[PDB]
Amino acid sequence: GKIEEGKLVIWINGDKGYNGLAEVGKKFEKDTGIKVTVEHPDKLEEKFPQVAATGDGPDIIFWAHDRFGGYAQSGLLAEITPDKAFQDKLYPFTWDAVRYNGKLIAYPIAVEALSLIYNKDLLPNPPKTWEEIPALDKELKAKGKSALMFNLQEPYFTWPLIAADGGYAFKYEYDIKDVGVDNAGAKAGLTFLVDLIKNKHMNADTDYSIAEAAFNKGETAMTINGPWAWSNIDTSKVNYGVTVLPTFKGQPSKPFVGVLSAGINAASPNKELAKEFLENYLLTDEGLEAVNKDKPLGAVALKSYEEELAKDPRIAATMENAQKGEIMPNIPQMSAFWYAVRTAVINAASGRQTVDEALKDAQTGSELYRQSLEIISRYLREQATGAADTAPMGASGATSRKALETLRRVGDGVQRNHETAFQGMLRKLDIKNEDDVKSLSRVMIHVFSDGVTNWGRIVTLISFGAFVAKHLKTINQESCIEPLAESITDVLVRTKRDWLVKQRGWDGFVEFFHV
Ligand SMILES: COc1nn(C)cc1C(=O)N[S@@]1(=O)=NC(=O)c2ccc3c(c2)N(C[C@@H]2CCO[C@H]2[C@](CN2CCN4CCOC[C@@H]4C2)(OC)/C(F)=C/C[C@H](C)C1)C[C@@]1(CCCc2cc(Cl)ccc21)CO3
Ligand SMILES: OC[C@H]1O[C@H](O[C@H]2[C@H](O)[C@@H](O)[C@@H](O)O[C@@H]2CO)[C@H](O)[C@@H](O)[C@@H]1O
Ligand SMILES: [Cl-]
Ligand SMILES: [Cl-]
Repeated sequence: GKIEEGKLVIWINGDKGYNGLAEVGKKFEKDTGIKVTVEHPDKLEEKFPQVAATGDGPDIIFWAHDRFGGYAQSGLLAEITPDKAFQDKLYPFTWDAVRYNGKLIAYPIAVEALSLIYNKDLLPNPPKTWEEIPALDKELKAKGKSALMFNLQEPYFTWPLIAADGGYAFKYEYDIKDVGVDNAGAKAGLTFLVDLIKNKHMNADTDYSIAEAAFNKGETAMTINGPWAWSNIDTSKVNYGVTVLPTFKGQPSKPFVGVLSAGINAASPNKELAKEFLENYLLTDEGLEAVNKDKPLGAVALKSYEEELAKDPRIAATMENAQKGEIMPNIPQMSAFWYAVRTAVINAASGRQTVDEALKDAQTGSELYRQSLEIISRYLREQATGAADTAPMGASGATSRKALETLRRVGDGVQRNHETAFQGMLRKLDIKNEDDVKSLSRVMIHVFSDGVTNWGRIVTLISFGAFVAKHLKTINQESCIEPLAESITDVLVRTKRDWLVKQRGWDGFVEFFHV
């Protein structure tokens, strides 16, 4: 498609102050004559990369900063270049959340962290620990109430508990190879949650709407939610407090902290209008107030307005929880991490998998991109140069090593046996440079991904990749090999994610072709 020139289309999630944002849109229109349309489509964070890839979608996309590195890596976002005067009006750490490969890829809006929200008329003093919640629920059940209800369908809400005793996404000291999804800490956290469900203190089917309705109707004493939820609680007239999340095994719950951010679509012909809107209408005291009055933003990036908002105890509590938590990475692998952990929590909560089974799969899913890249990059580069990479494999190194040696055996068999067809494709594709390499993804998707899924055809995908890498070296295009490896890996892990996790990833590969 093609984005329409001379207006702005904005996407923002359905839990945010989109009516307030439209009010800012109307102010923009009054000055400029430019119509601003605000939409809140379902699953917009999944829809955006799909539609933006074809040159379509909104001019401006709002989401937490974690999704934006993936969008930027895919070429879907315009670089943001505000002047010093504007940059200095927002907190430096908020700009850090929207920096990717040394470039700003969005405007930061507000800092979001989950807090414990409690009904003061049911629980005058909230529990300091997760461990006391079962007993509290038993006490409340005798009054026809429950202790706690929160969204169990999105791992964002369960993550603070998983991370408490030592669960982590990607180690920070980031070591992207070091994933902490199936360690003792993560298992302890998720087992506690599953035990709450087993003991009928929570229901595995509880989602955002169910938890919100139960808290706002006075049926449950506590919920876990962000600043955006406070408006509906205000309307309900529940006498509520916002406080520090309970501890688990004596340690703070560690929410993953988000920075609501606004990115500009790389395909937009309205980039100057978008910049003007965001800098001089939205990111002002009046603009943010308009949004905040609809649904609270949390701790805003704009220093001048945050000085007012920081006096609110609910914002103090938000920032207390934020400081105990961690700012989310914006690495492209966050989407896969979230999908992996989402499935794990849901499956463990429903009883479809045990906690061990669930987190094992989540670990495999979260490691999949980087492990696949290590194997594929190494094979392509050693095939092209004739010499192996001496660098340590790192995390899950036996698997990588054994997958690579398996690939050497089976892949060299494919290349030899199918040399003529490989030569025919190589010449027909006519790959000369980094631009021609960029075009191969669509062809790989059409030929590899649409065909039957098995380890044989995965070996062909990679082996032809090695054949191309050899050619690139020969023609003094050795710099194209790593981009090629990244492209093959993306195609493999994106299109065959679910199948790969079912095989136990590269351990399945090694087993399948064992001599
Ligand atoms: C017991 O059985 C086996 N054990 N083991 C170990 C393997 C098999 C086995 O049977 N495997 S197999 O089923 N595999 C495929 O079909 C297959 C799988 C993945 C592929 C892939 C194919 N692709 C086309 C191939 C390349 C050579 O000619 C292709 C061919 C033959 N076709 C026939 C149709 N014609 C139409 C006109 O243009 C030429 C084209 C050539 O694909 C069917 C082929 F030879 C496959 C041989 C495999 C061994 C069969 C390469 C692609 C698309 C091109 C771009 C591109 C770029 C990179 Cl970097 C990387 C990859 C690619 C995607 O990856
Ligand atoms: O549940 C995984 C999900 O978590 C975060 O999404 C949050 C978002 O940051 C909040 O603004 C609010 O909308 O709640 C969401 C959870 O439903 C991540 O930002 C997101 O990428 C991830 O998929
Ligand atoms: Cl128009
Ligand atoms: Cl899949």
